[PDB]
Amino acid sequence: PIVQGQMVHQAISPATLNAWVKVVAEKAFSPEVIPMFSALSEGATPQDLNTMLNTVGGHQAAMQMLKETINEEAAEWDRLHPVHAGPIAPGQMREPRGSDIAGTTSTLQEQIGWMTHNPPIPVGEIYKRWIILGLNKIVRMYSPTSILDIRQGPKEPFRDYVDRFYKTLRAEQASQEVKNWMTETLLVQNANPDCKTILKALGPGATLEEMMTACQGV
Amino acid sequence: PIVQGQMVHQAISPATLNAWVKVVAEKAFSPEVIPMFSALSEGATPQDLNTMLNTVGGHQAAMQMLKETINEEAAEWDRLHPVHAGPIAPGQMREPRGSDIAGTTSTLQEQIGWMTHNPPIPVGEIYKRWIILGLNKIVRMYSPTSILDIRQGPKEPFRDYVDRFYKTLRAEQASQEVKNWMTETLLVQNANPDCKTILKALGPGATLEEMMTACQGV
Amino acid sequence: PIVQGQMVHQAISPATLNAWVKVVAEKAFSPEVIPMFSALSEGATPQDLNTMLNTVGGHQAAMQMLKETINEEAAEWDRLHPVHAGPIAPGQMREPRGSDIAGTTSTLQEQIGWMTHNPPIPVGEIYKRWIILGLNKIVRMYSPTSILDIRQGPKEPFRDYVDRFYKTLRAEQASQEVKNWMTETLLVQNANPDCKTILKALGPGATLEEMMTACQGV
Amino acid sequence: PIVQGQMVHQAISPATLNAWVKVVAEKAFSPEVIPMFSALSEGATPQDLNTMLNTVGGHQAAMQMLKETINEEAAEWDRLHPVHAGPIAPGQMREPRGSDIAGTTSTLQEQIGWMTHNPPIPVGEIYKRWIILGLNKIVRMYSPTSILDIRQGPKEPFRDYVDRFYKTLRAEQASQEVKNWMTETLLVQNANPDCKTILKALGPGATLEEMMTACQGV
Amino acid sequence: PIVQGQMVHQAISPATLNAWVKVVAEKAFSPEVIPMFSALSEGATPQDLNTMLNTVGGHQAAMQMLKETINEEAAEWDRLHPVHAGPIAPGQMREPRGSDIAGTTSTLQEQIGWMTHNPPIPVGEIYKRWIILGLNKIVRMYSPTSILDIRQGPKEPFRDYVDRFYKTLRAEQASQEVKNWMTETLLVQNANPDCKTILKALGPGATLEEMMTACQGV
Amino acid sequence: PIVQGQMVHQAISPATLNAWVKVVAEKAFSPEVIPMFSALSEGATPQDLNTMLNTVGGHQAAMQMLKETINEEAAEWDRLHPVHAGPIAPGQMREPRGSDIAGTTSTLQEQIGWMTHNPPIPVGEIYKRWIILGLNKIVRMYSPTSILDIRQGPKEPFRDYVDRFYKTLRAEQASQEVKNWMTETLLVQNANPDCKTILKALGPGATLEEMMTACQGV
Ligand SMILES: [Cl-]
Ligand SMILES: [Cl-]
Ligand SMILES: [Cl-]
Ligand SMILES: [Cl-]
Ligand SMILES: [Cl-]
Ligand SMILES: [Cl-]
Ligand SMILES: [Cl-]
Ligand SMILES: [Cl-]
Ligand SMILES: [Cl-]
Ligand SMILES: [Cl-]
Ligand SMILES: [Cl-]
Ligand SMILES: [Cl-]
Ligand SMILES: [Cl-]
Ligand SMILES: [Cl-]
Ligand SMILES: [Cl-]
Ligand SMILES: [Cl-]
Ligand SMILES: [Cl-]
Ligand SMILES: [Cl-]
Ligand SMILES: [Cl-]
Ligand SMILES: [Cl-]
Ligand SMILES: [Cl-]
Ligand SMILES: [Cl-]
Ligand SMILES: [Cl-]
Ligand SMILES: [Cl-]
Ligand SMILES: [Cl-]
Ligand SMILES: [Cl-]
Ligand SMILES: [Cl-]
Ligand SMILES: [Cl-]
Ligand SMILES: [Cl-]
Ligand SMILES: [Cl-]
Ligand SMILES: [Cl-]
Ligand SMILES: [Cl-]
Ligand SMILES: [Cl-]
Ligand SMILES: [Cl-]
Ligand SMILES: [Cl-]
Ligand SMILES: [Cl-]
Ligand SMILES: [Cl-]
Ligand SMILES: [Cl-]
Ligand SMILES: [Cl-]
Ligand SMILES: [Cl-]
Ligand SMILES: [Cl-]
Ligand SMILES: [Cl-]
Repeated sequence: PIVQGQMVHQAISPATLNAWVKVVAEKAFSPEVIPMFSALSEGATPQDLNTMLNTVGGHQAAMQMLKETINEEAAEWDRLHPVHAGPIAPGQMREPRGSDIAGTTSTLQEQIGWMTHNPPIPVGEIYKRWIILGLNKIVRMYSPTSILDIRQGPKEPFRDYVDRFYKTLRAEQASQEVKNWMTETLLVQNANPDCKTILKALGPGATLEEMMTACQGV
Repeated sequence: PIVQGQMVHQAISPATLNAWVKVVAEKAFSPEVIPMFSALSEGATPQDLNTMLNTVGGHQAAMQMLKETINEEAAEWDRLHPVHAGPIAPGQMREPRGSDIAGTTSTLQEQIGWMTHNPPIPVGEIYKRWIILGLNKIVRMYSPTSILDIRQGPKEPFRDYVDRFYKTLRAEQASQEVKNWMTETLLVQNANPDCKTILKALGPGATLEEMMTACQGV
Repeated sequence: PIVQGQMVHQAISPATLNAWVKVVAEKAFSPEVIPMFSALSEGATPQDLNTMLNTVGGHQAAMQMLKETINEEAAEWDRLHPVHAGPIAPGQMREPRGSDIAGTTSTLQEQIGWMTHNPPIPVGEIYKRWIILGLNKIVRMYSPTSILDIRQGPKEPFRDYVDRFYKTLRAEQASQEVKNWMTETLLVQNANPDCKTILKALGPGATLEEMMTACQGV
Repeated sequence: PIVQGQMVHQAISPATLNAWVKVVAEKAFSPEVIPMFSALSEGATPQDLNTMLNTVGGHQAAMQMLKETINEEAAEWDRLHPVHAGPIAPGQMREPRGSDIAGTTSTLQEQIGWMTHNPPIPVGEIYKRWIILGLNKIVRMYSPTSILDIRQGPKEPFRDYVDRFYKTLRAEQASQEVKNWMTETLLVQNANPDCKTILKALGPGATLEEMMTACQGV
Repeated sequence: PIVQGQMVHQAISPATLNAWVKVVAEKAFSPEVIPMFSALSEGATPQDLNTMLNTVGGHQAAMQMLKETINEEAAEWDRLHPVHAGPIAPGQMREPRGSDIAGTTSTLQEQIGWMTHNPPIPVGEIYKRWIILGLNKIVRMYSPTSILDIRQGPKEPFRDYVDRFYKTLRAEQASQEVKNWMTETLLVQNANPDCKTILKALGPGATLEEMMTACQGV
Repeated sequence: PIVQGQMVHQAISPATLNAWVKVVAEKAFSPEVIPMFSALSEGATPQDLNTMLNTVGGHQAAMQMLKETINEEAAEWDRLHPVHAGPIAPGQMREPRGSDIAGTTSTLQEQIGWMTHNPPIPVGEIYKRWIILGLNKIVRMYSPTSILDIRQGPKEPFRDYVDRFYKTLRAEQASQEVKNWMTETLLVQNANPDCKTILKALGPGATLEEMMTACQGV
């Protein structure tokens, strides 16, 4: 990663590596893996990001899908940033291609140069953007449950049902307004009859705290 | 977090991440989780705080309630800080909205800029304030016991009873004067008959050390 | 904690937090917990000290007694340092109250300002003084044994007896001269008959090394 | 490793050493070992690289093959960089031989001098290049499976088959275009009859996400 | 500990504390504990040394003997450094007493001042000297074996016998010349008959490598 | 260890100590222990080296042989560097003796002074040289196998045989040309009949990769 105020390079730490390998080995592609990844790659160069992706053993289907997604994003970047012919001037550096952002056709020195330029070309945050896009696709694809099948059991405490519901919902990754609708309709629509009666008596604009309060002892 | 005297940014450490994930996995929403959180987020940007909140897998009902609370606090902040139209002057930066404090509509650079300004706009401590507010609500809601039901057993050592009583009391989170009353009335009112007689003989203005001393061998 | 020679602030480390939580969970209130605490809070602000105290889950009776002790010390400090009315001058800062030293009515910036002033107002070491006072009271109260009941067994090696004796003695926390008397009288007075005869033959001014040497093979 | 902007030397850390020893002891020569190695040797001198290679106990056949490969690369470097006779001028340093890059005939000071020169002679990245070349040969040789023998089972979920296929493929280390052909032909050619029919119905230019989607419930 | 070239103070680290507590809990008073202690207290102030000594729970007999030894050394220091009456001059600091070196009557600031003075008064290394003296006494006293009782078994490999012999010898802590004599006489004098014959045939001035070589297959 | 470009002293770290103690406790005197030692003592003073050697509990026969070797090297150094009488000039420091390099008759300040002088007297790397010499002698002496007794089993895969062969060879520590001969003759001479026939058919100048390839399926 790159960390008076001058930005300087730093090798990826063994604690970062062990934490990334560990969370991938433990939690596969549960949603919380994506912020953890984002947490462990703060300020990372494309080289660091490729380092974390390549240290993943197994799950090579998902890693291959991630490669496909990264290639699509690189191709779109190339389409929106046509390269200019000519000798790079002294005091300047070439503008990056899609593969330069992905770290496969650029050196570490070129990445450092882009990231510390005035103004900065943040190839690290762009690449991380693409990676997180692909990770979202994988987390969505590998989710075992659908939000339409989360129904509260006849004896299931309301808290556990809400836990399952919002876990699945987080895996869905639909737009914010769509999730507003799902919370607005399915959560009460799929509760068990007693709690469902109580929640109907609560009212349309009910917060989650009020709903969980109403069905506590129930 | 942000840490000559000039304040500088720093990526959240793997030891911080592992400690937060670990304490959430172990202790759920026991009261001591809240200072631990506050301990691990010292000087955190809103990005760091969102990082710790998002790495929590499971307990998605509580995380959703936390989202609701944060939204209420953001709306109140917007109501008390009406935004001003106009171009941001060179040498200044825009004043944050509620969602800018919550880190969802502001960059890391804008957060750093607010936090290191003269005078400082401490969006990190404000956001942490809101988060801790929501965490207090969750700890209160998930507490299994009520302070009115803590009664000393006929053979229960006074120390264990006081432990249960003040644990539950800490979970209650009532105002200071209300807790003064609960200590003033319930603790002796709910002791077992022998210890209760001794404590009555102690006197109204008895400290906890005196009370535990009086019922030691008893 | 606060650490060219200029003193600068630092967030409490996850290794410090985990070590404190761990030693409290393991050893409860054995005497060695108090230096360990003092070890982990070197240069701590009142905020850091409150952080370590608040992360303790359970033992809420002892934590409540600690709160009482801290309140007494704060009240005495207020009685010996009467506050002065008037506007704080530019280039100065208000003198702290008892609750400001305890960190409950002062900001982190005010604590830093007092601790780095010329001359320094060491609110951190004062607060730690009060805390260690209360911890000593708790360690004394929770000790299971009394120094008058430590008697060497008929077959008990002298080393084990001395270990028990000085462990209990350390828990007693009596004044230095009182402990001089206890070592002077009880240790030989409570030895088993054979070792007791040998130690009587040693002489009044016998060191511990000589005494343990004399009853080795015995 | 070597890490204002001035590059400075640093001893290899115990966390790096323990991580390298650990991953070699655990994963032998699975492909992911090579990026991990590259991760733990960022900015390493030839001395650091030899340190990591020499700490490997066992697998001495592979370590010997690695020695052979490094010797070949050193001999080629010597053939392409003929040495020049004459006294090294004040303000200059000798140009390295193959064995100087491999760290066996050069001091740590000479390596530091080459790596921090203007312009730099990056003996560390050259040596790491050779080492990774040999590691690739070993990973290829020790792979238990061939890509032509990966066939989907009659009841095997398509995800598991793709996992095995791309794992083996990663071990193959063939050129990019050859792997394009293998993905293009073998993956569907070796699927089970039902999934194979579906994938044939998908079309020639099918991405992995589409293929795995089509054979999900199947 | 105290660590441009200016010496600066530093709080004792949790890794140091945990390592010291761990080695004391594991190895009691085996000889290797003393260098480990010396290793973990490099550059320590008397406050740090007292911190490590006080964190030891149990073994209070040995800790009490250590207190006695430290008191003797402090009294001797006071006898050889008579204090001078008079006001301490501006730009100077008082000369330390024995108890000031032991850290019980001196502040951390006074210790820092002595240790960083020109010329330095190294109270930390003096105190560590006294402590290591007492630790040597304890290791000597608690050793279970005597060097005169180490005899090679009739079937015991010579290597194991030499291991026991030099372990016990290290616990003896006799002067260098005395240990020269013990190696010179006892080692062969106490070997088993066959090895003893071989070693007699070796010659008087035999090194340990030659002796262990001669009785290898034997 | 000693680490703008100015070299500065540093206390040996608890992670270094724990790693050294751990690897000695685990692997005894396998060859890989020697580079690990060299890894953990990078830039070490003689004090640090003596610290690591002294923390080894047990194996006191080997530690005693190491002492003998270090004494021989010190005596040779004294024979080749005769000391000069006279007062050390202001701005200079005395030239070290053999025992000064071994750290037993020199202070830490004198070692630091030699190591940071212009030009440098590298007592740390000299002492480490002697230590590694003695460690090589011990690893050679304690090796359980001889290279002439490594014979491939009738059903033993060629890879395992080569592993045993080069492990033993590494323990032999013969000169480079001698090991060239051992690889040249014994490896094929001691293979099992079938593999031996294949390797004979390969040719005299066969690399290890070719040999292991030829006897793979065999
Ligand atoms: Cl994995
Ligand atoms: Cl999965
Ligand atoms: Cl890779
Ligand atoms: Cl851009
Ligand atoms: Cl952009
Ligand atoms: Cl579910
Ligand atoms: Cl419920
Ligand atoms: Cl969780
Ligand atoms: Cl819970
Ligand atoms: Cl998230
Ligand atoms: Cl404000
Ligand atoms: Cl505010
Ligand atoms: Cl309870
Ligand atoms: Cl009790
Ligand atoms: Cl606890
Ligand atoms: Cl307790
Ligand atoms: Cl709290
Ligand atoms: Cl004061
Ligand atoms: Cl004061
Ligand atoms: Cl007892
Ligand atoms: Cl005894
Ligand atoms: Cl291994
Ligand atoms: Cl293998
Ligand atoms: Cl080696
Ligand atoms: Cl070059
Ligand atoms: Cl090159
Ligand atoms: Cl397979
Ligand atoms: Cl599937
Ligand atoms: Cl202990
Ligand atoms: Cl013991
Ligand atoms: Cl103490
Ligand atoms: Cl002195
Ligand atoms: Cl002195
Ligand atoms: Cl023995
Ligand atoms: Cl033997
Ligand atoms: Cl050992
Ligand atoms: Cl061994
Ligand atoms: Cl020693
Ligand atoms: Cl020299
Ligand atoms: Cl030399
Ligand atoms: Cl073997
Ligand atoms: Cl094979």
